[PDB]
Amino acid sequence: TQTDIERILQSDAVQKTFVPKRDPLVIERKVDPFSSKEALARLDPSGTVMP
Amino acid sequence: PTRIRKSRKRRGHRQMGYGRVGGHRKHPSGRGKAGGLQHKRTSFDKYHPGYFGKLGMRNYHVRRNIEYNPTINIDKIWSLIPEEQRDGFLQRKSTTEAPVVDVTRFGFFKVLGRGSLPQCPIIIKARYFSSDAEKKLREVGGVPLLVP
Amino acid sequence: GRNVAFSNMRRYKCTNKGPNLIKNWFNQPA
Amino acid sequence: MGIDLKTGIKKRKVERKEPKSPNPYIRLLHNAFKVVYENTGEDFTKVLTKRLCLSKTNRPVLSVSRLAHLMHKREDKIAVVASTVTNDERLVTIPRMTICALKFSATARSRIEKAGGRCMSFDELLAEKPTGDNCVLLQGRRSCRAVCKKFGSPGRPNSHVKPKGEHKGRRGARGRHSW
Amino acid sequence: AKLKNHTSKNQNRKDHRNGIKKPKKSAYTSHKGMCPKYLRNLRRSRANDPRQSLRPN
RNA sequence: GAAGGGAGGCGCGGCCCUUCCAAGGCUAAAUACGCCCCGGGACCGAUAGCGGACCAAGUAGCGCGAGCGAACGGUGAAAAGGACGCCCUGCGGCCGCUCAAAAGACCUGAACCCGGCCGGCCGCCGGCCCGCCGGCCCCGUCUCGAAACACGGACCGAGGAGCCACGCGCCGCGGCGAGCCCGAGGGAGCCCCCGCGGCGGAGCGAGCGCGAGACGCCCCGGGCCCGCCAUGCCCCUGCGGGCG
RNA sequence: GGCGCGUGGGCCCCUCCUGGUAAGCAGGACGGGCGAGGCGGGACGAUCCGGACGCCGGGCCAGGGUGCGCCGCCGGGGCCC
RNA sequence: AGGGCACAAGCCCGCCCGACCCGCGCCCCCCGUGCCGGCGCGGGCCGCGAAAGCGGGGCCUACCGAUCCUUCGCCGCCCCG
Ligand SMILES: [K+]
Ligand SMILES: [K+]
Ligand SMILES: [Mg+2]
Ligand SMILES: [Mg+2]
Ligand SMILES: [Mg+2]
Ligand SMILES: [Mg+2]
Ligand SMILES: [Mg+2]
Ligand SMILES: [Mg+2]
Ligand SMILES: [Mg+2]
Ligand SMILES: [Mg+2]
Ligand SMILES: [Mg+2]
Ligand SMILES: [Mg+2]
Ligand SMILES: [Mg+2]
Ligand SMILES: [Mg+2]
Ligand SMILES: [Mg+2]
Ligand SMILES: [Mg+2]
Ligand SMILES: [Mg+2]
Ligand SMILES: [Mg+2]
Ligand SMILES: [Mg+2]
Ligand SMILES: [Mg+2]
Ligand SMILES: [Mg+2]
Ligand SMILES: [Mg+2]
Ligand SMILES: [Mg+2]
Ligand code: NA
Ligand code: NA
Ligand code: NA
Ligand code: NA
Ligand code: NA
Ligand code: NA
Ligand code: NA
Ligand code: NA
Repeated sequence: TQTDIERILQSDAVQKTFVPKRDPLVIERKVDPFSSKEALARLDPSGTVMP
Repeated sequence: PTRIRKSRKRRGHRQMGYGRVGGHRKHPSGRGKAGGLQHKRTSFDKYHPGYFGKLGMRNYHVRRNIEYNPTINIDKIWSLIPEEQRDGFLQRKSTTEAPVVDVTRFGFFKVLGRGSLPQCPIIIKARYFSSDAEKKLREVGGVPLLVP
Repeated sequence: GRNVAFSNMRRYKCTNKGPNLIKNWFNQPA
Repeated sequence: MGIDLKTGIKKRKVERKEPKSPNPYIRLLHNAFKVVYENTGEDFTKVLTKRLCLSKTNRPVLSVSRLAHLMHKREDKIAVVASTVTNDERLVTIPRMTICALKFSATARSRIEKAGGRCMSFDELLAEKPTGDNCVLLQGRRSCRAVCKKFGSPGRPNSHVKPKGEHKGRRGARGRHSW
Repeated sequence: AKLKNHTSKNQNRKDHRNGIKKPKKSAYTSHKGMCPKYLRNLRRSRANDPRQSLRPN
C-alpha cells in the first residue's frame, strides 16, 4: 500500500544512490547599466566607459 | 451513458458536425453494398480482391463430422502426462516400462512434427502420422503404433 | 480508406405489421 | 503578436506521461520510480518508468521458455519484465533463474518456485536494486497481434497482407492478370 | 451549366506542407530486379563461408 | 399406369451393402396468447400520459354514406357561500360581517397588451460632475460575393429535431492466461452455487490431400522451413518413399 | 504507424498567354490574397496601400496626409486658365 | 505527322519460320489500380552465318476489351455407403 512505499524510499539502501544536482541558473531583471554607476561596474569593473 | 457522448457537445451549433455545403441527407451513395463495379470500383479493388466471380467445385451437403480432423504436434505430447508421472518417467529412461500415450483418447487423430522431444523412449498410438513425425520419434528411441 | 469486413446480417421482417417476431425474456425467473 | 513561427518549425508531439490505469498499484510504482530517476538520472530507471506508462497493447507477454533462451550467457543476472510471465508446457524442464515481473501465472509461479528459482515483485526490486545493478530489461514481440497482420491494402500489387472478411470469387485474387 | 476544367493553383503549396518525403532506407538495397545468376552465387558463397554461415553446426 | 417396395443432398445403365415398410386412424406433457381480474415500476404528471383524470367520451359536433371526431382537473380545516345599517323610481353602491386569510366561484397568478397618479424625452457601446462628444446598416440562410429592390420572420407563452437494437472495424480499461467463457437449464436465495457448444491453439491447397524450428531486448531486413507449380538423382512396401 | 472528419460550384491581384472588334467576356501558368484576417488609410468598396488580433497604462512611429468641416506645417527653388 | 538510317534500317540473291514453349520483373498512363503497348531476364527447342553474333514479326511513336455464360486444348482430381 501507500504507507509501505515511502518506508522503502526513505531507507538508506535507496538513499546511497542519490547524487546532488548542480546549482541552478541565476536570473535577474534587465536594467540599464548606464543608469547608475553600480550597474555599470557590474559590467565593466575598470570603469572606462565614458557614460 | 448519454452524458459523455460527443453528440451532446454540439448543441448550439446548427448542423451538428455534418457541414454546411454538403449537409446530412438520407442515402447520398445508395443502400448497402450497391455500386461495387460502378462508382465504388476503386474501394472494392483496393480492399476486397476475389469478391466477384466463382471458384472451385461445389458440394450440395457437407458432412461436417467426416471432415473433422484434429491434430497434435510432437512437441505437445509430454504435456498430456501429469507432472508426478512426468518426473518419474523422465528420471528412468526405461525401455521395458516406457510410457504409452493414446492421443485418440485425448481427442486427436493425426500427429505432426513441429518442435522437438525429450531424449527418452515412448510409445505413441494414433491413426495417422506425418513423415517427419515418425522420423523424429524413432531418433529418440520411441515407436509409433496404429490404434483402432 | 475504410477497410472493414462485410456484414452478414439479414434485414428485419414484419416490424410494424404482421406476426410478432420479437421474443423477450422478462419472464425467465417466473 | 506580429511574428512568424511557421517557417522552420514543426507541430508538437503527444506522448504519454502517466500510466492511465485505475489500478492504484501501478500508479504507486510509477511515482516511486519517477522519484528515483529524478534523484539519480540513471538510464535503467528512465526506461523502466517509460515502460510502466505503456498501454496494454504495447506490453506483450513473455514465456518461461523465451526467458530461458534469452539468459544463455548471463545466468547470474536478474531478468526484469514490465508485463506478465506465462507458462510454456512445451518445455519439459526449466533452469534456475531470478525474474521480476508485474504478474505471474499460477502455473508459471509454481514452476519457477520448483527448480529453485525466485519470483520477484517490482516493490522488492525497488527496495533492493533501485538503479538496476546486475539487471536486464526485456520485452516481448510487439508485432505478434493478429490485428497487426491485416494493416495495409490487400488488393495492391506490392502489399503482402490478406483481406479481412471471407471472399469466394476470383477477380483480382489469382495473380497479377486476374482483374 | 459549365464548371472549371482544371487548375494546379494550390497544388505546390499542399505538397510542401509536410515536406517532400524521402524514400525508405531499405528501398536502396532490395533484390527486386537483380540478375538471378548473381543472386544465386551470393547465396551459396555465404552459406559455405564458416565465418558467416548460418547453418547449424 | 405396378408388385414386392422406398431411401442413402449430380444424372443414366449394371452389381452389392446399410436401413426402413407409403397410399387407413387415435394420443397427455414440456410451448403461445388479447379482452377481464390481481400485483409491481430508476415510467408520464393535465399542450404530458390512452382519442378519452372532468357524475354524462367514441360523447358534443361534421358528412347522402363508408367514415371523421374535440374542449373542459384544483375555494376552504369546516359552506361556516356573505349579518346589520345607510342611499337608490329599480338597476346597483357604500359601510361593514364569516374566516388565520377572502381564498368570494374561487390555489399560486408570469409574459405580451392596456388605464390612473408620479417623474422624463428618444436605440446600443465608451468617457464624464447626465446630456454633450465619438463610434454603430437587420438578424437567420444558400452563396465567389447580402444592408440588399434574394427568401423566412407582427408580438408573447408553452411544446419542438442524432435516441434505441443488431452487425462490422479500430482504440482504451478490468479479469484470467495456452487457455478462456453469469448458454439454455438445475439447486426453493434478483446480487449465492453448479452448468455444453463455441472461439483460440497450424497453415496451404479447386481438390485427392500434405503439413512448419535456424538465427533475434524491440522494430526493419536478410537467411532458412511448410503448402501449392516444375524439374534432377537414389530406393524399400512403388504414378509410393528419400535427397536436392 | 493507426483511426477518422470536412472538402471535390471558387473568386481576385501581379507578371506571362489563347479565342474574340471588344467585354465587370470565356479558357490556362509561377507567387500572393479573400474565402476563413480584426485595426489605420484610399471620401465611399470582401480583395488596393500599411499592418495580421488575450485585458490594460506609458512611449515610438508604417501607410496616408497637415485652409475650415476634421486630429496634424513651415522654410527654400521653378512653372502656372 | 514528326524523328531515324549509306560497304545500311534502302535494293538484289540464298537458306528459313524467334509471327515458338514454360516462368518472372520493370517502364509509360497512374490512386503509383486495371487495360493497350513496350522493354529486361531465367530455362527448353530452333533458324541463319566460317565465326563473333543476331532473331518472342513488319526502324520508333497509334491499330483495341472485365465478371457471368458458351466453345476448344494438355495433364490430372471429384461425383461424399
Ligand atoms: K443564391
Ligand atoms: K423573389
Ligand atoms: Mg439557430
Ligand atoms: Mg455529403
Ligand atoms: Mg443543409
Ligand atoms: Mg469540377
Ligand atoms: Mg451418394
Ligand atoms: Mg398438447
Ligand atoms: Mg390528454
Ligand atoms: Mg451612455
Ligand atoms: Mg453619435
Ligand atoms: Mg439552408
Ligand atoms: Mg443549392
Ligand atoms: Mg448568384
Ligand atoms: Mg446576411
Ligand atoms: Mg421549451
Ligand atoms: Mg457541390
Ligand atoms: Mg468573371
Ligand atoms: Mg464557403
Ligand atoms: Mg488569409
Ligand atoms: Mg485641427
Ligand atoms: Mg549488309
Ligand atoms: Mg535463350
Ligand atoms: Na397548470
Ligand atoms: Na393548497
Ligand atoms: Na457588407
Ligand atoms: Na428559395
Ligand atoms: Na412575411
Ligand atoms: Na523477424
Ligand atoms: Na479597413
Ligand atoms: Na499503346
